[PDB]
Amino acid sequence: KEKPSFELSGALLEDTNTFRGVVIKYSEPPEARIPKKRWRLYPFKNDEVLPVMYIHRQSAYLLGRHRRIADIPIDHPSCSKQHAVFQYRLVEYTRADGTVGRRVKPYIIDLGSGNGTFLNNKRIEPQRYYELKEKDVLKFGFSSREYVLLHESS
Amino acid sequence: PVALLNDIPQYDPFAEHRPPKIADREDEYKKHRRTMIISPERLDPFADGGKTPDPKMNARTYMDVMREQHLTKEEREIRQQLAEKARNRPLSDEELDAMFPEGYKVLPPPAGYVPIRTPARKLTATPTPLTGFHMQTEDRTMKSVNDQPSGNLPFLKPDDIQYFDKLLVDVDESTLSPEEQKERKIMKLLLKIKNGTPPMRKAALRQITDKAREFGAGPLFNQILPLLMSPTLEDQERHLLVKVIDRILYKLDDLVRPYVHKILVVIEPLLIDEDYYARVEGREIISNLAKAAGLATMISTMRPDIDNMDEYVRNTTARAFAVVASALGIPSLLPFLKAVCKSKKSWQARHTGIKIVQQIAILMGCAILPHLRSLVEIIEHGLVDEQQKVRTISALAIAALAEAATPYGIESFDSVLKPLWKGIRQHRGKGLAAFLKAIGYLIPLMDAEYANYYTREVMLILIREFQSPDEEMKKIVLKVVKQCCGTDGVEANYIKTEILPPFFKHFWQHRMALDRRNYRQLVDTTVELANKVGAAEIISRIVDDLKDEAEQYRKMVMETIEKIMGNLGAADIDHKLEEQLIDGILYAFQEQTTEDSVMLNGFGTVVNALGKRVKPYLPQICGTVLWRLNNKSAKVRQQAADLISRTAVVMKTCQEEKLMGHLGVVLYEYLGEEYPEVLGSILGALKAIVNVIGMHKMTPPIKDLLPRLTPILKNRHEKVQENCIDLVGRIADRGAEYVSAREWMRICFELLELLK
Amino acid sequence: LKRQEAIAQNRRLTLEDLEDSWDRGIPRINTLFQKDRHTLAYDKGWRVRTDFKQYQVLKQNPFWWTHQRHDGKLWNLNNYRTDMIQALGGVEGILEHTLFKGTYFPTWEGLF
Amino acid sequence: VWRNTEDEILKAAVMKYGKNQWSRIASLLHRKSAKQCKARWYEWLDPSIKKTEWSREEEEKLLHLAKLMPTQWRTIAPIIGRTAAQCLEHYEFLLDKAA
Amino acid sequence: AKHHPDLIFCRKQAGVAIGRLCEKCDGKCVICDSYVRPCTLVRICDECNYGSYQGRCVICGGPGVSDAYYCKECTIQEKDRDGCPKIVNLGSSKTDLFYERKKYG
Amino acid sequence: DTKLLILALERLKEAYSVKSRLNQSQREELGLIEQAYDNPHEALSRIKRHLLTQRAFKEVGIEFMDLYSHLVPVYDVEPLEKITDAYLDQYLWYEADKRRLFPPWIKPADTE
Amino acid sequence: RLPPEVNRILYIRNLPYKITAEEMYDIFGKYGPIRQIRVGNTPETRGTAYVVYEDIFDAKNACDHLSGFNVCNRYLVVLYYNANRAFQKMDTKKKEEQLKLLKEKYGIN
Amino acid sequence: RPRYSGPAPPPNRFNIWPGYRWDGVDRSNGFEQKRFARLASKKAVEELAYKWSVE
Amino acid sequence: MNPLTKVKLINELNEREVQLGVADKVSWHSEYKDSAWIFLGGLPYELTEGDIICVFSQYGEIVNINLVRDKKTGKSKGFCFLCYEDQRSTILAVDNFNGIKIKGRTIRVDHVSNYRAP
Amino acid sequence: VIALGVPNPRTSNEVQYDQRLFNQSKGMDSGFAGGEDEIYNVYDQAWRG
Amino acid sequence: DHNIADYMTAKNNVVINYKDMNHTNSYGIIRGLQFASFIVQYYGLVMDLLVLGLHR
Amino acid sequence: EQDNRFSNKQKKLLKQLKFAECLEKKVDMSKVNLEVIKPWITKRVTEILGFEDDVVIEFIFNQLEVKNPDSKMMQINLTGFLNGKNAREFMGELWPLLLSAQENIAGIPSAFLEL
Ligand SMILES: [Zn+2]
Ligand SMILES: [Zn+2]
Ligand SMILES: [Zn+2]
Repeated sequence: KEKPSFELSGALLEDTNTFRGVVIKYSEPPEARIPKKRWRLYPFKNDEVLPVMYIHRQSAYLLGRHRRIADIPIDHPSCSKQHAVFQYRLVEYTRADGTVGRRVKPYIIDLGSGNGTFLNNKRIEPQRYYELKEKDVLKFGFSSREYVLLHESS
Repeated sequence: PVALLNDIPQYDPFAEHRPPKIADREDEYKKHRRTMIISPERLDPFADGGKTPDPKMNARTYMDVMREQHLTKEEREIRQQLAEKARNRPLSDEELDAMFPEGYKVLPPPAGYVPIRTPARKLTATPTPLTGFHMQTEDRTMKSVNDQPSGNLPFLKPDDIQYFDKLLVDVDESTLSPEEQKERKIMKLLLKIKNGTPPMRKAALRQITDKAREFGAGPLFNQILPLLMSPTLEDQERHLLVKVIDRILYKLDDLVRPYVHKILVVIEPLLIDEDYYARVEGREIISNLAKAAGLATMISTMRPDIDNMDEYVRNTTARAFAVVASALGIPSLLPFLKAVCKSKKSWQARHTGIKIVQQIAILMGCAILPHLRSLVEIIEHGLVDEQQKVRTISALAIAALAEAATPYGIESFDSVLKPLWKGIRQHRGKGLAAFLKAIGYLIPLMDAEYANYYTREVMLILIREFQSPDEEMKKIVLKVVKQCCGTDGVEANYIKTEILPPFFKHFWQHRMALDRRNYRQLVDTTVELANKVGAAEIISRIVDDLKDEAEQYRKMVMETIEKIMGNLGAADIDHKLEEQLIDGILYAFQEQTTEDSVMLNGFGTVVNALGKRVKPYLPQICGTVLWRLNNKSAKVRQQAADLISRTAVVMKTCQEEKLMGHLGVVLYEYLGEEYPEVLGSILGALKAIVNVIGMHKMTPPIKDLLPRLTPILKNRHEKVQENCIDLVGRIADRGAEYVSAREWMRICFELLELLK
Repeated sequence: LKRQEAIAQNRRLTLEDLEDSWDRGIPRINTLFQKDRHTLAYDKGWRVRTDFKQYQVLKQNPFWWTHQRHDGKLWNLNNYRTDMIQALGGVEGILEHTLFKGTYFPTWEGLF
Repeated sequence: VWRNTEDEILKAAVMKYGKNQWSRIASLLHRKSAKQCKARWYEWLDPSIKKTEWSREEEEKLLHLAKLMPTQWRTIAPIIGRTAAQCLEHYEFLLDKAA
Repeated sequence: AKHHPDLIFCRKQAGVAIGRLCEKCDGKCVICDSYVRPCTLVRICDECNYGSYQGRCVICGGPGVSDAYYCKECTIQEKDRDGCPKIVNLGSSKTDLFYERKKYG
Repeated sequence: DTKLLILALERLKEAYSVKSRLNQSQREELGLIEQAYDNPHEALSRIKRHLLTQRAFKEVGIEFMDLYSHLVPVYDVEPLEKITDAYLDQYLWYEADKRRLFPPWIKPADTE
Repeated sequence: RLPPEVNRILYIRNLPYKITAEEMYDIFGKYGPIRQIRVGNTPETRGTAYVVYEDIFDAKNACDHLSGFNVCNRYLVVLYYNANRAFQKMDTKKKEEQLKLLKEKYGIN
Repeated sequence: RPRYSGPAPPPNRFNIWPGYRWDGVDRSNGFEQKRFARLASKKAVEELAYKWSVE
Repeated sequence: MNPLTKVKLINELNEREVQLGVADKVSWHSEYKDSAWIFLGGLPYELTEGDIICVFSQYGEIVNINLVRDKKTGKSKGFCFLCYEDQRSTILAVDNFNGIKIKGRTIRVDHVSNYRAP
Repeated sequence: VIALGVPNPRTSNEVQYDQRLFNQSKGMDSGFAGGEDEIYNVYDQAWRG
Repeated sequence: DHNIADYMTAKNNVVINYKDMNHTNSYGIIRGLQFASFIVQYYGLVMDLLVLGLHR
Repeated sequence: EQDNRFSNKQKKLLKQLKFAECLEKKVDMSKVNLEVIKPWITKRVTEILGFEDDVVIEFIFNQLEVKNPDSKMMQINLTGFLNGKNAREFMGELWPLLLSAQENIAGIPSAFLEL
């Protein structure tokens, strides 16, 4: 027997954030957006450069080890299945004349991945957004691969 | 900032005018109607007086059918199971060769492109990104491509392509050495049947009817049935194709034996569909196919559907079986039934058996009496079974039987009663509803003593359930009340005290009205209560709602009141009751958001039931009539005029000569109304008046009338033409002297052209 | 501006926000929200077609410069009728000049 | 399209009535319009329509012209004495046997 | 009737229930399809009067409004002895006209 | 395709606003509009076959309309060819605009 | 979100005669994995192609996108296939044995 | 009185606020918006047909 | 008849009411000005009151909820009763939620006349 | 830090408009009926309403 | 493209009727056809380039 | 019954059929016990159709019950489920077995007497 609770149950959560039988933990927040500046990801593996990925095209990008649902399968078994989410967010700013503006900004966020995401080789806080700036480097868990982020004029 | 205009806030607008496809009214329950595909050519057993079998023909026989079904079901269970440990499913190459037709060569182009194909899914999203002025060079390929067949050929829609595609290219008939392929080509006259002018249709239809046997079944059906499987079938196209399939069925008599199961797999949906004429068609043609192909063929062919998993086909099968049993006579098919109902493998078989019996009774009706005993024996074994659905459906069967075999046959049911009366006390929810429907129908078949005891028993439970909210609960109790508490052998005040208060409290609600059937059912049940108890009480209960707003509600109440006084007559009512009655009538009349014959007839019948006791109310009747007659019209004018029509009898016999001459001349004034729908009703009134107040007393002296009439004859509109002609004839026949030879001969040559 | 504001709220902007504007502006701001906005996105050169209409349609058209659709309706004359009646003397004064009181409809409101 | 019966009635009607009142004429046959009668007569029926195959010289002229005055068939067809329909289809035919 | 040869009659044993015609069809004989000299009444098969069909126009299928009769001829040649003349096929005409209706308007 | 075609059709079906009297060709054109309204892909097939094959057409009728100060011509084309031209014209303008053929200074423009 | 007539089976018309299956595998390749491709052979079918994706989603993407493609001076006709009938039996033998393999394989019953 | 605070509650006839712990996603048969759109379009055609009445 | 037909019933009823355009005061809902209890049926056997209240708060606050589970095995019987704060909210819920698909199971929603407090 | 595992509202930050704005007017021709001048098309509302 | 082009040009070459007179309009352009507007605006732009000169 | 445009496929098939040899000795069932016979039929068909088919079994049983079964009609009615030639066979082996049990005194057939 079980007493009737007032607590939750994944039902709605499951159906609403489910895909292909592999429920995704993360949702795009309303400021999902696509950029004007065309962002490119330059992969490297111990000074060996790998072909660039053009990731200006979607608002969200899933990185992990599960090739099915992930945008980018980072094949290091030290990578959890659903690992990190690249995300464009339209974040407000102040124009130098004081008038308020917003730019599509690229932000990476980790889903409590196992072994840690390294931003310029610092492990970042999970379930939290971190902006990516020009030339910056990324490393997930202890993978032997590293990445540098640029865009067209960068 | 034209960017703002470019940004469209929140697709082809021919949707207003293009005709509907049946893919729209569909639900998910019919959504199975297309996920069915045609099978491999099926083998006829009756070939060559019962020929001995040649092997290796790939012509499916019963053995292959049942084995194929076993593999299907088992494999489905295994799929469900391997799910528990862990349409998009990929396929096999044999699966593909079963998908594709012939004349196509398979290709992996390279082993490198097939390896590029290996990278295809690989990392498709990641890729390197993706003009100017340049003159052109003249070439002819665009001019060369053709998208419509050449000749006196109808336009070929963009979605009928994958069917009719052959007709696009051209090639000589002799070069079409596969003279069967020649046959196919000329058979694609089907397109002319489908789209084309009426003459194309007629000529094509004759062509195909008479060249039918020359063509033969195989080609015909292999090129018809894909059409009927089209999702984009509209209505016309469909009924046309069923027309043809019928006519060719009347020519090919036996040759269909291999093709029955295909024919059913497509026709069946017509059995369950909201169109009426579609049901009657599909039913009729299954009858004809059952008569054409021999019984044994039908039986052997559509057995394996009994057990089929998806309920859609189980249900539609049961209905089909009932039809064929009507065609070939029950006592033939009965043994097969007896087998099915007492099948033992799985209970779905039994359920479908019992369903068959239900549908028979429903369809054939009183043609059942000589077999009633055998049927009930067949079916009662489910009355007690521990499965729940079989019990419910069985009870519904019994009730259908009874409602067909009214008063008779009770000695055959006697065997089944006690299980009914057993289950009735101790069931809950659904089974209660069913068992109640059964005992309901049974009661009148009983004999006044047996039945009186049984009745007063059941009305106990019945009382208890008026307040149940469940829909079919309410409906079943409606029909039952009608029967039991509408029986000869019961008493006034018993009903009057214990039944009427809860009945009227609960059942008279606006939610009932908005439903379609409940409307009829409730009206009839109230009517029955009246024919038992006499009017005064019932009427006095529901009179006041005539002054409710809700229009369907007023409609129902007046239509009841009408039918009641149609039976009982107005002998009963006091003064004050009739006061409220009249007032409600007028009020309801004073709002007619639709043209509704109901309230009008209600009025007329109420009056001609009242007789002269109405006389006081006349002027307000007339005041209504007159203010209406002038009010901003469309409806309300011709409305009031019709009322006048039906009320003429009383509003003369009660001697309102001031009013009579009024109405006469007043109408006479309207004869210029430019709206025919009104002018007609005017003339109709005028006819009604004259038919009581004889010729020589009319205030518009007939001599004055008629010249006013002759010019209306040119009116060319149906209603005016008719009503005017009828009036003119009544006059020319009865009055007929107050006119000139000139008037006549004018009407003479004025009539001569009405025959259009 | 209001567009950017409803964005910063992520809230969708309602009819109150436009009630003032509903009919100002040279494209007649209410043209955004017609039923057909979408097809009329694919109509171009409607102005020059409206000119060259004079060579196919026989009668002469005084509104050749505009189109009621992509341009709204740039004038509104509901006041004019009111102020006329007002300066004619009001409905009573006017009716004095006619056969109204003759037919004796108990009131004029039913004038249809 | 036109059927030989309507065709004959046209011949007779024209030779009686003269080429100028097409209203009376088209009133005669049902499902025929005055514009259509005029067109058909000048296009096919009238005797002056020369109905034979193309000489070599006629095809020389045709080809040469349709090269000189692109797609203007109602301008050409008087110059070689056939209808726009004849000139048109027949130039199509020459072009197809060439390619 | 004599006009659409694709039509069928019940042709079982007559009974005691009289037959009725719609207001639309009314005024005619059922078989000789004339409009005159009604002599004798129609009687219909038990089934063809069972069920909702109490009081239906034999031909049009609609509401019973009046009685159905037999012309003097048909009763002189005794075509009036073939049991229910109830037409147990609806016929193409009603179907097709309704379908074209639903198409048009 | 259908967006354009409906635009063109509304344009044509405009002229017969009053719709009190009528003429033979006019009534024919009303019918043609309606039939094309039922089966778009029918009309679109016919249209494209026209643009592909026919290069010799019927004859147009002229007549002058009079403004008392200078007459102005007014033509009349056959109905089928009307419909086809209407479509082709919407199409040409839609593209030409999208691809910015007509530079800014060519100025019976859509915006003002 | 799919109109349920969409399928991994596409039907293609207006095909240039003797195109390279290489060329074509590329054309339909930018859209998704190709389960298989067949071209007509007889003069009637010569010039038409049934192309089968391995996914309904790449299928819909392609059919909606490349629809009306200009190849070799001609526009390409694409369509969804109505695989509404069959041409062979289902081979009870092979089906039965592969399923026996499955049942003894995962020890289900 | 913990009250809904999340992004955007769709409109209703009564325009009532969603509950304290509204899970915060729209699950609705859409019948609301259907009735709203039809509500506006009735007034639209009323105006359009009047314009004809005076003609 | 199986219950999904009883969802078809209520949806047909609503649309018919709009079809006749009948006024709200005579709308079939009007007969229950006296109840804030609405019946839910066809719930999947998994939903607990947390999820039910979360989802159905969409039109107001909930006064009470009673989810009939079988007491011996404690497990949900798949139907429940809900007391909203204000009749209007229940009208909205009956209109909008009758027919929504939760975990495949199309739930049916309705008024309740004489809610029985268990 | 963001709390995750919430049910996703498929919502954008871009401005939307509520259904009461749209469809407030329907029609595709100019209101001028092709320069028709017999017809009374001066105002657009009944003086009473 | 050349197919559209030949359509337009050929349509501008027709027989012009008035109660009894005829001729074939082979020089000018028929302002009255539904696409006379595009042709006129084109020919305009051409002569515009003549007046301005490509530079300006 | 109602229509004379479709041909009675009973008479038609009875004419054009190829029947078995001994199906003409009339047979009553009162002279016979059945539940002895049934398992023979059971196993026989279960072999012929290579699985179990409750409805076919009960079909033959119910065909057998009336005081006089028609071997022609039962031949036909089975022709659908069986191979058609297997029909005439199975008949050519049953019908005599009924003859045996009916000439018997107990009502039991001879081969099952030896068995
Ligand atoms: Zn007769
Ligand atoms: Zn009968
Ligand atoms: Zn009738």
